[PDB]
Amino acid sequence: AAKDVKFGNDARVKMLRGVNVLADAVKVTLGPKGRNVVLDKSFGAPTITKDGVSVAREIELEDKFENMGAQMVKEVASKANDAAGDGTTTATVLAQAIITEGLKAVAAGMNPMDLKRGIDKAVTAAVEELKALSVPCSDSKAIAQVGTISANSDETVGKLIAEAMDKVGKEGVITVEDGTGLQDELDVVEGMQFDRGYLSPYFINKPETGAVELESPFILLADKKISNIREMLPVLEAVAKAGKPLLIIAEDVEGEALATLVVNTMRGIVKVAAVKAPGFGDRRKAMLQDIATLTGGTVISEEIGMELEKATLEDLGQAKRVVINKDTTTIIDGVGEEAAIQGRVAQIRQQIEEATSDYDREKLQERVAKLAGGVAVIKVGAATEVEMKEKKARVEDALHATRAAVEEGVVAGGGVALIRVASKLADLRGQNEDQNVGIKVALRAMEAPLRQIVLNCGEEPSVVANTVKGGDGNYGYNAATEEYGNMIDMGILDPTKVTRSALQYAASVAGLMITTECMVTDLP
Amino acid sequence: AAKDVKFGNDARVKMLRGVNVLADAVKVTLGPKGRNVVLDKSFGAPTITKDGVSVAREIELEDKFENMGAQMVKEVASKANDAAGDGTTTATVLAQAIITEGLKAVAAGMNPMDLKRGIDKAVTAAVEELKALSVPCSDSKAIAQVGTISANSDETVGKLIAEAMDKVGKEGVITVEDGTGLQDELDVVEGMQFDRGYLSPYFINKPETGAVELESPFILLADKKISNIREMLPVLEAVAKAGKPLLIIAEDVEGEALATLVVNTMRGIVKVAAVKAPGFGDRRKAMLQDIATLTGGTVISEEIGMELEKATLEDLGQAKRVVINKDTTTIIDGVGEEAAIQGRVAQIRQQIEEATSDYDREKLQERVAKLAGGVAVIKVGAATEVEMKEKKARVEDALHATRAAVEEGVVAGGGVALIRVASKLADLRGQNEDQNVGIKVALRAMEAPLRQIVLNCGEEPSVVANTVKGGDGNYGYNAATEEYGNMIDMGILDPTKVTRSALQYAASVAGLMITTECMVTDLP
Amino acid sequence: VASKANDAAGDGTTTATVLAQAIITEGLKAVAAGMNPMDLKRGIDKAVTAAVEELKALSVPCSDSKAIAQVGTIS
Ligand SMILES: [Mg+2]
Repeated sequence: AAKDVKFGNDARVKMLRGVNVLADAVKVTLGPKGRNVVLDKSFGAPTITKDGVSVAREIELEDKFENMGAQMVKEVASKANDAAGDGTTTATVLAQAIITEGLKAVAAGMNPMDLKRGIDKAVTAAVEELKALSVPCSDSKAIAQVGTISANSDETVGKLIAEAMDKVGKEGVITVEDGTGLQDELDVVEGMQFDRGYLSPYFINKPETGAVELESPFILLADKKISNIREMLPVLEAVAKAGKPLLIIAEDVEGEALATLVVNTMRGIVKVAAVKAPGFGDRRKAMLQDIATLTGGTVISEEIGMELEKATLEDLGQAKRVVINKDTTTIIDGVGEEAAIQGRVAQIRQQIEEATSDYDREKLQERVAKLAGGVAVIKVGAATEVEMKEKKARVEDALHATRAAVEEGVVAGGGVALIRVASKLADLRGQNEDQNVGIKVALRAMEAPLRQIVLNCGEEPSVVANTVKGGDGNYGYNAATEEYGNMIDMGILDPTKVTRSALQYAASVAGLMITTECMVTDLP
Repeated sequence: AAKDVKFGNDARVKMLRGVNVLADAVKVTLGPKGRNVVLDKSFGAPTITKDGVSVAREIELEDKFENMGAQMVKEVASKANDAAGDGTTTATVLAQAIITEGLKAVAAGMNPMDLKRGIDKAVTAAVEELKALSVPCSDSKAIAQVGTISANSDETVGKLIAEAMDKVGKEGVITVEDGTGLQDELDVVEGMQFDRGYLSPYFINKPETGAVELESPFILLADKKISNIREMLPVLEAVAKAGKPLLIIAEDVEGEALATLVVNTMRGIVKVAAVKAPGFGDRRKAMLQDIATLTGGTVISEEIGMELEKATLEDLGQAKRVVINKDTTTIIDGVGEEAAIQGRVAQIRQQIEEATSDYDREKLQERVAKLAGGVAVIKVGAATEVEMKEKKARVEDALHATRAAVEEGVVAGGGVALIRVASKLADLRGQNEDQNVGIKVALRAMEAPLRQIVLNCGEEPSVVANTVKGGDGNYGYNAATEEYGNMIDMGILDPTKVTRSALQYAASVAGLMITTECMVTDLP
Repeated sequence: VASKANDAAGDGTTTATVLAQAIITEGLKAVAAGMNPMDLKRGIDKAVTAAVEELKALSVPCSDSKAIAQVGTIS
């Protein structure tokens, strides 16, 4: 495939327009008072939305190059969200702010390598400044606090989170299920979560979480790499007959059998999903065994002479729910009995005594943890189906901002934190006057979100900006009610993780771009 | 297929552009401080990379001719790497440097044949000069030295290499496996390596090494040419049932059966690979027998009346790993027992007594060597999967540079070594004043890499160049820390093989080009 | 610049041009940095009024036939 190669300036101009269209389509929705974007949808009526994550998802441009530009910002802003639970839009809005101004500089004939330096200093400095502005959130009170604000003034959501953390810890795995009454419920239950993701996006059955949700599934616990669907066909037949879904947790599932199970849930003949097993090498076989004990399944280890051709249902583990992500598997309520699960903890307990190294220690206690520690399920209750799966939605939003708040604290939510940290480090210098420009581009990028919220509301940016700058700490403008005040007091706050991630991620791609000299792609 | 034929000048101009596009995309990534190239990728988000080998790989132009240009420089720069472990990009960067200048000469009306003569002298001269600048790397200290530098200041990698060479010799076959603990391990084990490569690139299962890696495979040791897949079908059925991969080491595998096994691992029905047997004629049958003894396999020689239709598993040899390249097969930990393996060495031992010729001698001791000498496996340990398969990667990088340093020593890494040898032979003359231009073009080419690193860093080339030239030995400029010093002491070195290969290979293709008169290709 | 340079000393017109391309290049780059051009100008002039004094200080009279030949020659 013959490529099209663009250089230096051309490449960057293309890149820049690419980035603007993403940003101009996505930024108009930022405030509590955003504007609508209309997103056409093949059959039927268009979609009107104010949700930048949805607008972004749709953005792909004709011009390759221009497109690469937009895809690159999308990429990085989505990781912001990946690591924080929010900021996707903010990240984009900021990414445009640096990229615009940094990229004009380079084009004016200033030094790229310095501009990046400058930006990266300004970011470094403001991330610190944020740590300073940041107020911790640690106690049950504070937890329910950020929870309730994050779930929109609903004090019951704040409570349920507070309560869950209170039961399985600020680590403990907490999930949400659809509720069965009008009552909320909180139950702790045998289960576990481990850091491995689906092996193919096509497993997803609920595209709004971009996640796979299997109900009452059997669990295959194979200790080997699964290559051929041949080995499978006795087990997938027993499973199809029990009319239940199935989770494969094997060393891996490769090409053939993978693309097979993929097209097997595409037409919906048997709903299935597979994920790699937790950990590697020596501590894998132990860890797989743990999930066995948890779900009362039999581990099929080729190192004792058992094929998957010799496996009936009786071998498969079983849990009342499982939910997989891009990068997480979480098994909820495992049927494996407490006679066993406790016995195993008693085994592992002892292995800690016969530990002679520290790395051999933590690794055994992360195992005792996952297993005896459990999974806390919140059932969201409500009056109507609509309410319910709306409330269920905000409960996951809050849980997200809270997990986040715990880790790094909260700050002024209206853009305000960024506006603030910027007016503090308005002496900053570098050595090159090129590095200064870099610092200033970065600094003035930091007002972008506030300026944007204001704008979207149809008030004046410059004026609200200038008055937010004039104050201190968490004084800000609350665009929803048009009052100035203490943004935190007035219930407008961002987790510290999320404002920072946003900024870091925006700065990363901007630097990347200010230092791109060449762009390869296919022929129109 | 009607062709498009271009002559002398046209030809060369097309070639020139062709090579520039390759070089200008590729060269911006050269320093420790390179710039990014964005490489679009069909579905999903683009790839940002600083890695010249990746950028090169993608370069293909629309204008055939122009494309031919770029393809020729890629060809040759990749062989540099083939023979040294590095320089792919440098070779390209120097390639452009000569081609540009020499090609201007021809066009100005000077004599091609002389310009090539000149360049080739300048190279010849500097290759020598390089041998002089070269500091040997021979003792265990020096080995760990270049290893640690080459694995990025990690003293433990230096050690492990130093230790392997120390057990199986600076020749001895040394491989790397994924580690199973947090601990690195070094084991010597019955095994062997021989100079034959995969019979089809489609066997590759790990495209980043461009290599085939089979786990616990059975080994077919056939002494004949395998043409028909008919002869195979009993053995491939026994193998498919034991759910293990299979290595064919026969005289050859041809057309039919080859394109068969190829499309048989394409859809992943049975993972298989085949490679020609080591050596030819009389000493082949002996050498094949050695691998039999090593893996406890049975050799299927048609000269005793045994078909592949009469071969069950019990005939196939077996080893714990095998890894094949473009041009190497290496068999790790063969199950063939020490009762046999030692016995075979005692047999071959005696054959050396009944040697009456010298060529009949070395050929028997290369056989005693491969067999009793064994294969040294490094297992790379680490904390997390990511770390591990990153550490594993650097261990193979260093192993490469070290093997290379051993053979020809190390020199100033920064571009420096070339900058130096060039300022030494700045009297050089030829006979034509044409050849003089040849020598100059060549010499001034030699600054290219240093100038480029500096330039990528966003410092001034001319100035760092001039000050490196003003020094001696390995004094140079370390672009990463902007300090002049002794490039080797400061840990910025290139194996001698690699700087030389880069130069020679760039000079070859430049000559080739400066002496091309015609260019044939298909119609647009 | 080149033309005035010339009506003034019949020489140095290229220098002149070279200097302007140079003030301009750099000066625009600074306008792109978001400096106020009106001030960029004032500083440029101050710089120059200063440089002219400096020159009159380095200047030594040329009045022997030898130096005269040297300016001729160089010109
Ligand atoms: Mg003059």
